[PDB]
Amino acid sequence: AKRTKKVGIVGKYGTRYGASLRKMVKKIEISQHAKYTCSFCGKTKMKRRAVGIWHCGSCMKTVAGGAWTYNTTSAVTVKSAIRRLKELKDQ
Amino acid sequence: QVLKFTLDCTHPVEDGIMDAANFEQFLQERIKVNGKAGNLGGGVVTIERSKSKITVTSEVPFSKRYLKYLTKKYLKKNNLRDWLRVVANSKESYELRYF
Amino acid sequence: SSHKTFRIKRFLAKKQKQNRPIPQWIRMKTGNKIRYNSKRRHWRRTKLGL
Amino acid sequence: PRKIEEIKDFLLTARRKDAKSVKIKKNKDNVKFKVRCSRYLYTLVITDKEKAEKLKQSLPPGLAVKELK
Amino acid sequence: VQRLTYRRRLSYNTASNKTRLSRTPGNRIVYLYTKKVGKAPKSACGVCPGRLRGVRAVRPKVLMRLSKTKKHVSRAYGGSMCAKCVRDRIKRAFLIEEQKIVVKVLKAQAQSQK
RNA sequence: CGUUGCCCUCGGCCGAUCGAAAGGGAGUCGGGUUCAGAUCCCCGAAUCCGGAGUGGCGGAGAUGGGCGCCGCGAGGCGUCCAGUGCGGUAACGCGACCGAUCCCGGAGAAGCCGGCGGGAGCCCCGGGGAGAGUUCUCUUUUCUUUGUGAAGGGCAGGGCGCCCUGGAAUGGGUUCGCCCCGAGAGAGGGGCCCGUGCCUUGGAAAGCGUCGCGGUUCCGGCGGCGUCCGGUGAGCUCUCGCUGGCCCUUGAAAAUCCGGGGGAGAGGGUGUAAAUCUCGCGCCGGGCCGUACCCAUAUCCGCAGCAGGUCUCCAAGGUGAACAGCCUCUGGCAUGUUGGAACAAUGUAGGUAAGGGAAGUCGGCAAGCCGGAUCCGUAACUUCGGGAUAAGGAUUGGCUCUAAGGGCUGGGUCGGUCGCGGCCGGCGCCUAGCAGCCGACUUAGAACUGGUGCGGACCAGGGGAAUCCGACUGUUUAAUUAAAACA
RNA sequence: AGGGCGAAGCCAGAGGAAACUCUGGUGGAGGUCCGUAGCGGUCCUGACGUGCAAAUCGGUCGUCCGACCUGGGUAUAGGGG
Ligand SMILES: [Mg+2]
Ligand SMILES: [Mg+2]
Ligand SMILES: [Mg+2]
Ligand SMILES: [Mg+2]
Ligand SMILES: [Mg+2]
Ligand SMILES: [Mg+2]
Ligand SMILES: [Mg+2]
Ligand SMILES: [Mg+2]
Ligand SMILES: [Mg+2]
Ligand SMILES: [Mg+2]
Ligand SMILES: [Mg+2]
Ligand SMILES: [Mg+2]
Ligand SMILES: [Mg+2]
Ligand SMILES: [Mg+2]
Ligand SMILES: [Mg+2]
Ligand SMILES: [Mg+2]
Ligand SMILES: [Mg+2]
Ligand SMILES: [Mg+2]
Ligand SMILES: [Mg+2]
Ligand SMILES: [Mg+2]
Ligand SMILES: [Mg+2]
Ligand SMILES: [Mg+2]
Ligand SMILES: [Zn+2]
Repeated sequence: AKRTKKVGIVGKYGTRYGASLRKMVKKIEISQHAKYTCSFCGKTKMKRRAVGIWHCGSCMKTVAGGAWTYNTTSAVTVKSAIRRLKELKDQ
Repeated sequence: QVLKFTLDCTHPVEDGIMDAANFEQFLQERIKVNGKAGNLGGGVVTIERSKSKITVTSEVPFSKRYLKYLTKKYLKKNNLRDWLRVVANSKESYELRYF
Repeated sequence: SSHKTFRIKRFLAKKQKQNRPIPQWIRMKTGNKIRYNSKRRHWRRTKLGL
Repeated sequence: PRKIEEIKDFLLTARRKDAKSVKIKKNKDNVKFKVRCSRYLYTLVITDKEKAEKLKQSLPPGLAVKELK
Repeated sequence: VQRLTYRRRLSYNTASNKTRLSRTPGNRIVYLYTKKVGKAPKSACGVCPGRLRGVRAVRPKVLMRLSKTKKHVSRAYGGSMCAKCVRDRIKRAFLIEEQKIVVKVLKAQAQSQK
């Protein structure tokens, strides 16, 4: 809290849009601009390019992910289920 | 180096309009060196007399067209800048002429 | 305009030829009712079939 | 245009069918030899004066040799 | 100061109407119109973002004029594809075929066993 | 050998066609020339595209190696094979280097915004010249002017997400910001791209500046001299480049052009061939239409030479934050459809007013106050971001000084030997650096000074306390309603 | 144009046993503020009102990186757009 007590990323917006909305945006607004780790090389370069598409700059691995996160929870839970059923079918 | 600039005034003197000795004297007075008017900055520049032709002979850096200025100043003092005109005859030289 | 089609240029040319005033020998013809051209078009007032 | 470096090479270029005017510019300290062709204007810089005077004679059948002034 | 005008009837400053200042032998600043900037070809691999070496990056309708050597490079996949992606293609294509052979061998042993 | 007829063989497309004088789209520039046209005429330098058959010529393909003889030897013949180019560890290179249908790829082909860097044009400064103006006094003066097209070749200067060596924690490298590294950092060596910058061919012959002649004339006449050297930068304009930021916005197609994978074919048989996405040269051609001028306080539209409207490019000095205003050069005008003489009332547009200070009026409408900068100082309230230039204060000129901020280059001196310079060996090793040489510009402080004047013109917020409405930015009745209406 | 405010990220220093927090920088966000060109059109209920003008003029104003301004091309036509 060097410059701001409690706005951070959403200090750009100034007074506008209301407190709740700006608090609500701060979560996403952070995550979406986060640089994640490319589970492919392991550098911290997974960066959202456009909605649902994240690109490693080093790996050059474009990756269909979430709108504001490299992974949605939904996607993750769906992944594991499919893996479980796959194993249940084939044996 | 040896910077040798003539300043010949042949046919204003032959018509008897000005005197070259007085012009030499005026040039020995004025010609400034390093921002000092009198004494030619010591034994630095040297002014010669040959009836009509003046020669200025410097050792230090010395502009040519400073002689044009001072002739123009001298010609104004004598009320000659009207029918007398300074021109570069050749390089290292000026030349007083009529119109 | 300085970017003309050929169609338009030719159109203008004829218009430019039509402007000239009557030849005075016409006045001396036998059954002459014509004194002046009366179809004269000045560019500054009256502005073409366009 | 094209500069040339061998006195022989310019002589060969001058000897072509397509060539014509072989004008010669005494610049002082240089003496060029400009020989026009179909496509290009070949020039050759010959720093020596006596060597240029010698070459002057070595152009062949009755070309223009239109010396420049 | 010498201001200046465009030399063509295109008034608007556009991709087509780009210029540069030049002093002539006549000692007048004049506009010369400038040729667009050509790009080197990018790789056929499609991952390597960097454009290819040893090729004259020039406007494509020029290539026509150019000599073959300018337009490519002496290698397999020359001036189409970056080296790195060739020497990975090579050893990939080799190593793959060695495993295909190993699976063929394991298949043939299984037939002889059964 | 062409040309055609027939037979077989192969062939996806994708919609005929139209649609851009600003999108895409090969290739032209310098000088001259007109009463009026010039990238179009003339001179000179280029260039693309198409053709080029019989192939016009060189060069490449390609002229090896073997064995057998004969010859002192250089070599000559006989006979056997090879020959769709070579160099580099590599990035990749070299003037050419066969090849079809088919396939893959690229280029054409990409938003806006920020920051930083390089290159030019212009400005600036210090000087050289040539011509000027000033000269009562002063002024080595102030003013002008001081050049090199495209296309080639060279070389700086940029950039590289290219390669090789090698192996980095005491982690390093490094940007204004970042950002990069065992998926290979630093360090060394290279490779490629752009090269609009220099040099050079062009090209001094041409241009410009000066002095000077030839000619009653006509005359694009002819000569001299010159066209120099340096330095600066959050400078501005354009541009090339790198690197970020923004998006529930992700920012054109196609014609055209190339590369690669393939390997169906073709070539001649030991001096030559087919082959040149041909290398260098040579020859021939490029039709059609537009091209005057105005482009706007007089060539356009508003009935007109109408204070209206109407898309762009270029863009000097001073002051200054500044493309603000004010004054200036370059260039341009004659005060906007008239003149003269008066200076009454009413006006229109400006100003100023003693004492009071909104008593005026529906209402502070109108005008006035405030205004820049630096330094202090800053409330309630709050969605904690704001409010905020809150409010409220002080300073500001001229002059003469001081201090503080940067770059470049230099020691390998002693001894030897070789030609002030090199090479070797030994000291030295400024390793707290010191010395000389350059150059923008700011900031702070101090003295003195003036009739307290100083952001001296220009530019340039009046504040405060509360209530009502609508969250906000946005939009709206062209021509009486900008709002609380719509969004 | 030119200025103001100075959001994330980044650096250092200081404290903290940790969690992390302070101080100074850097950085340059935004339907952010001032303010030019541009776009507009509040008030003077000013000028004009047989006008310059069948809606103009002057000052004063709003906005000026965004639901921004704007040329050309192209689409929608009358109980229709
Ligand atoms: Mg009209
Ligand atoms: Mg175009
Ligand atoms: Mg190459
Ligand atoms: Mg068409
Ligand atoms: Mg390295
Ligand atoms: Mg014209
Ligand atoms: Mg104009
Ligand atoms: Mg008047
Ligand atoms: Mg008048
Ligand atoms: Mg008028
Ligand atoms: Mg009063
Ligand atoms: Mg009353
Ligand atoms: Mg009252
Ligand atoms: Mg008021
Ligand atoms: Mg307040
Ligand atoms: Mg209430
Ligand atoms: Mg509102
Ligand atoms: Mg209205
Ligand atoms: Mg209104
Ligand atoms: Mg009114
Ligand atoms: Mg009236
Ligand atoms: Mg009038
Ligand atoms: Zn690759």
